[PDB]
Amino acid sequence: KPPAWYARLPLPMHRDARAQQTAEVVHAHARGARLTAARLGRAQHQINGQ
Amino acid sequence: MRECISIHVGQAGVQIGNACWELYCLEHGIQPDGQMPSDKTIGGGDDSFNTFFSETGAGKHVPRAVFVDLEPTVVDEVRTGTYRQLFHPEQLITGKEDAANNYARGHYTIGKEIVDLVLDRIRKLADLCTGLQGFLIFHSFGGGTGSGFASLLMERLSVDYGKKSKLEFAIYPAPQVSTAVVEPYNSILTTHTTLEHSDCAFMVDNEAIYDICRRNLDIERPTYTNLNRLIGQIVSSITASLRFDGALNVDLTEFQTNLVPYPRIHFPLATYAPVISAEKAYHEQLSVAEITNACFEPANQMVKCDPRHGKYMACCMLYRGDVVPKDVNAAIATIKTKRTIQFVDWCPTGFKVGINYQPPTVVPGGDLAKVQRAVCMLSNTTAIAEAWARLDHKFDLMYAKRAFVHWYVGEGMEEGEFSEAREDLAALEKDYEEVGVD
Amino acid sequence: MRECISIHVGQAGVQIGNACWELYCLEHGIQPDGQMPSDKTIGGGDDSFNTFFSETGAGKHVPRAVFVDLEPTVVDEVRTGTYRQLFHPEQLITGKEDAANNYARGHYTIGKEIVDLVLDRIRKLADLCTGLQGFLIFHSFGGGTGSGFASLLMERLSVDYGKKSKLEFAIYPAPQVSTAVVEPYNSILTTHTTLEHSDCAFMVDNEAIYDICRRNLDIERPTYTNLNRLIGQIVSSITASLRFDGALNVDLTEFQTNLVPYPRIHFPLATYAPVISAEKAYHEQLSVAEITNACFEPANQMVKCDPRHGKYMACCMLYRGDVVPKDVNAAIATIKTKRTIQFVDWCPTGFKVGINYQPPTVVPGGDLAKVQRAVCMLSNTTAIAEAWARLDHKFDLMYAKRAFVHWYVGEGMEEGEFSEAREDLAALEKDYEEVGVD
Amino acid sequence: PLDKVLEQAGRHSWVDITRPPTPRTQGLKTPPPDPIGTYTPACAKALFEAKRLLMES
Amino acid sequence: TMTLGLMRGTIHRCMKFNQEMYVTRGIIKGPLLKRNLEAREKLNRPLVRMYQRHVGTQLPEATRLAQGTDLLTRHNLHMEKNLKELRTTHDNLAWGLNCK
Amino acid sequence: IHLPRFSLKQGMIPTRYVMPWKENMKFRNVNLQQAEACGIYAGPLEDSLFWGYSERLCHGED
Ligand SMILES: Nc1nc2c(ncn2[C@@H]2O[C@H](COP(=O)(O)OP(=O)(O)OP(=O)(O)O)[C@@H](O)[C@H]2O)c(=O)[nH]1
Ligand SMILES: Nc1nc2c(ncn2[C@@H]2O[C@H](COP(=O)(O)OP(=O)(O)OP(=O)(O)O)[C@@H](O)[C@H]2O)c(=O)[nH]1
Repeated sequence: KPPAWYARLPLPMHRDARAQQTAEVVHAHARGARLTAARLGRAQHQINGQ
Repeated sequence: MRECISIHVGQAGVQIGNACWELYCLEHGIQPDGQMPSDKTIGGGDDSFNTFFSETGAGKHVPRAVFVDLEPTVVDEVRTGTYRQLFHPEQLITGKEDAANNYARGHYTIGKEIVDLVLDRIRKLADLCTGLQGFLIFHSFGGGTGSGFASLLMERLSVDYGKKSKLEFAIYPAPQVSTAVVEPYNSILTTHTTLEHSDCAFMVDNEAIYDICRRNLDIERPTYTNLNRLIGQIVSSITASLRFDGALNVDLTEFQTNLVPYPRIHFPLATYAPVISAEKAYHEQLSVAEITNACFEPANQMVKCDPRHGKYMACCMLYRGDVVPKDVNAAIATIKTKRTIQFVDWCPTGFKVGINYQPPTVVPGGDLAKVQRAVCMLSNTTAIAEAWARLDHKFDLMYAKRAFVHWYVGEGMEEGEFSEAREDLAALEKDYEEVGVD
Repeated sequence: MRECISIHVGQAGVQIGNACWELYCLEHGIQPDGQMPSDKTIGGGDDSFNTFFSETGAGKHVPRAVFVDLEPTVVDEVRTGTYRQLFHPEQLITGKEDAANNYARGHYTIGKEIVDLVLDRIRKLADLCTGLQGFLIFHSFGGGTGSGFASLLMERLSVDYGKKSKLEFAIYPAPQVSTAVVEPYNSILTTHTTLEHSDCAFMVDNEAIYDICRRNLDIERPTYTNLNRLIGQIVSSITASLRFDGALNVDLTEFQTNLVPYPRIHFPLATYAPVISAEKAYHEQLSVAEITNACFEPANQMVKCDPRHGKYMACCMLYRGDVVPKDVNAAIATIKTKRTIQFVDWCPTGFKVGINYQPPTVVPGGDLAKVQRAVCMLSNTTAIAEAWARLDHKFDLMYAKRAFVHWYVGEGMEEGEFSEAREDLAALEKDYEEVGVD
Repeated sequence: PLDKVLEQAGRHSWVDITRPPTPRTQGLKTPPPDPIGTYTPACAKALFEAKRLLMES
Repeated sequence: TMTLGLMRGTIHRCMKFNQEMYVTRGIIKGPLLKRNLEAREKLNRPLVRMYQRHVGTQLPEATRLAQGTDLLTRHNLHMEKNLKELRTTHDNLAWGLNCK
Repeated sequence: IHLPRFSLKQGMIPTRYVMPWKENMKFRNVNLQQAEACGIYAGPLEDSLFWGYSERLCHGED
């Protein structure tokens, strides 16, 4: 298995690779959003509780 | 809306479409004039015909297909025939030269001046289309000429249309009959040029077609009339879900989704169970159990690939006519209880049913019986590893003795491409090996 | 009222006007006698013809044109043919000698002694007319005698009237076919004269007219009769706005204000979509979408240039027949959003639309079809630069080797103007490419 | 599923405002107060004021 | 004569070095069919915009796209320039052969 | 004087764009606040990322 994946430049199939490179960056923010949503929601919860 | 387009390349690929449109025109009341009876069904092209005929204001059903070829003989013949007034005037594109079976010749020497015109035709059809689910490409792997043009035009329509489905039917190499010496070469070229763009490919072995013919249609001298009529009925079955209604309806998108497990390997097989004649039908009975067993019979397949040598993973049953889910599911349960059938541990279930109430059709001068319950068995199985093994251990010999290559090098290609093709085939075969491993 | 005045010059440009009137008579029912039927259309001369004919008290239609030519042959033929009563006798002015393709001989030896007569004629028509929006000039850049004579005529018109626009047409130099070697010379002279006094100049080429004829009209052996019939249909379409009415109306003043963006470059190209053979139109379909696709299709344009290399500036289009704004806007939106069609950021939009209800009319015995949706397309593009790119590189060689310079100096001109002609042309190319650069 | 997300987030004693911040329960701490991330200071203030008010509660 | 035979192999390799990169242009410049393009979740994917939401900076995908297209165009130009020289040199050698 | 400055011409960018962070009406005042908080941009009262089949930089028309 001779490695060759270093830099070159031609990209015959590149659209989908970049599209999925958008996937982790779109997900991470949703994860952070659900974290902070959790903390604020529980705060509201026992606030209304008392 | 719901419509597709038909592409026919190669004088192999012409009479097949000829018989196909014969069946189509028979079934949708289409006459050799091109105009219906005095019944009111003419308009802007919005009814059952709307999927393959654009019967515009001229009242003439205009088929949504294109016939191309490189030699004028067959196309001028079908111009002299009976259906030419139906066929669109210049939807018949013809060159004046052959390709010497040379895929490289038909892809590089001559293809550079016909692809433009055919692209113009394709766009002027797709614009009047509205839904454009897909194309139906008919070429031949062992094509005397239909190799290089099929490859190149398929590539270019891929790079201009990036999402829609592609259905490609081919005649496979005959494993024990060679009517063309460089056929394995053309086959390997087509494979490693098309797999990365081809969407859904079906093969078929005409030797096994004839074997079926003289097994149960008990004629010792069948002909291309018969050989084309059978596959025409097959395609009628596959587009029945669009033509008529049913309890449940399936589409080519569902076909590709649930029929291909992984990328790359996308080569299923077909079978028509009720291939039976007038007298056997007339004094023998029909029902779900025997039609199912007949379609899963190990020998009635049109490709030499013994299931016991292979292994199954996917099955699409298509029942056309009157039929009931009760015995449908009962019979599929019986087949699962059968132990000879082998479904890999990957798939506990791989079965998709599709029901149409409308029964299929006979044709005047037909060779078929009067069918009521019909089934397409469309299955994907691992049984085609031997198919590529036989052709690779054929091809390696001719390359190690480098016979006939002077023709190709003279027309203007080179050999590193053959090297890449050979290693690609090796990779595919080993992939078959690991997927066979459970 | 909404009238113009026409001038034809050259045994190049006289038969084209002949065909023009052969077309223009029917749609007013102008019998070759020249007199209207028992229908009460005659009077002071007020009806649709009022823009071309002065049907004055004699009850006869008199065209508002003048034919100026230097050789009695063809003019005497046509005035001895059938339409002699229809034409005004001394509106036909004829000399006895030629310029033998020499611009300068015809511009200095013969021009001085017929210009008085022709100016007298144009004044005597200008007095009797009332509005006189403009003129219809026909000559040829390959002018064997029309070229220099018409250049001088156009100079005198520019200096006598300065209060209206002028329309110039030209059967253009064939880029790779050359019937004359004096062609580069007289073409360069006529161009670098016209550019600064030609108001709106149009070019067409006849090789591509042949190509159209045997691509879609399919006629393998046409003639000038067919070629000029096509050109006459074109000009009839462009002036149908003046001729009849419609939902919205357009005028040549709007043509100028909406086609030319800036000074100089005012050289669009025309195209006509629905040219087709009888049976083709008979059993195929026509509508706005496909006719627009065909009109923008690169190869239908009768001047050899590649829009794919080019980039568009503006686009006027005239729809003649029966049409509605809904389909209009839908189709034009799709074409705007098309990808291959490159539009410059300096134009957000570039589309000037025209609708008129009167279908075009075919000449009896004609060759086109009975169309109900005609369209003429007038586009400005950067694709025109190729012609000059070829012409300059022909001229520099043949003029640095300076053959025929003896011929030209033998009557009084020499190479000064030959230098400034190529230099004005060079200014032309540089400005074209500069404005093409965004 | 808020309930399952918060429990599988690691830290069990979320402080819940009321409950004392158990020094070892804090595992995954929030990203820093920044205007672009999911930790804008508008909530950073609010959690504090709510916490102290609930302290007097 | 032997060199003339040598030439054609490089000719074939170089000529093949153009078709696939035109293909690459086509496959990086979308379909040139807006009308069916959206089935691949048109660039600005609904999920992507709804991600944007509050926005605060966006995707660099257009920048990388233009970068790749530009590189493809540059190498296109270089290869075409060398190509145009090739045939003229070849046929001058051929005419020399004929004279000899 | 400032002038507009876009990128080159493409075929994949749509003619229009919305900017939901400036097109949401309910959370308007709060997002106005964090606009300055991040210090990214308000600038002209009128801009669009996708004017027509092309795009420009973050700094709106300046
Ligand atoms: N599709 C189709 N194939 C056929 C038919 N009859 C025979 N064949 C097989 O199809 C193959 C035809 O390939 P070719 O003869 O090369 O056809 P081609 O490449 O289009 O060009 P030609 O050689 O000029 O005909 C043969 O090997 C036959 O075995 C038929 O009627 N229809
Ligand atoms: N305008 C026009 N041009 C034509 C026609 N037919 C051919 N042509 C081309 O137009 C050119 C005619 O120009 P010239 O030959 O210089 O005509 P001229 O200047 O009036 O004088 P001559 O030298 O006697 O013909 C020819 O080269 C033809 O190629 C036609 O019917 N109308």
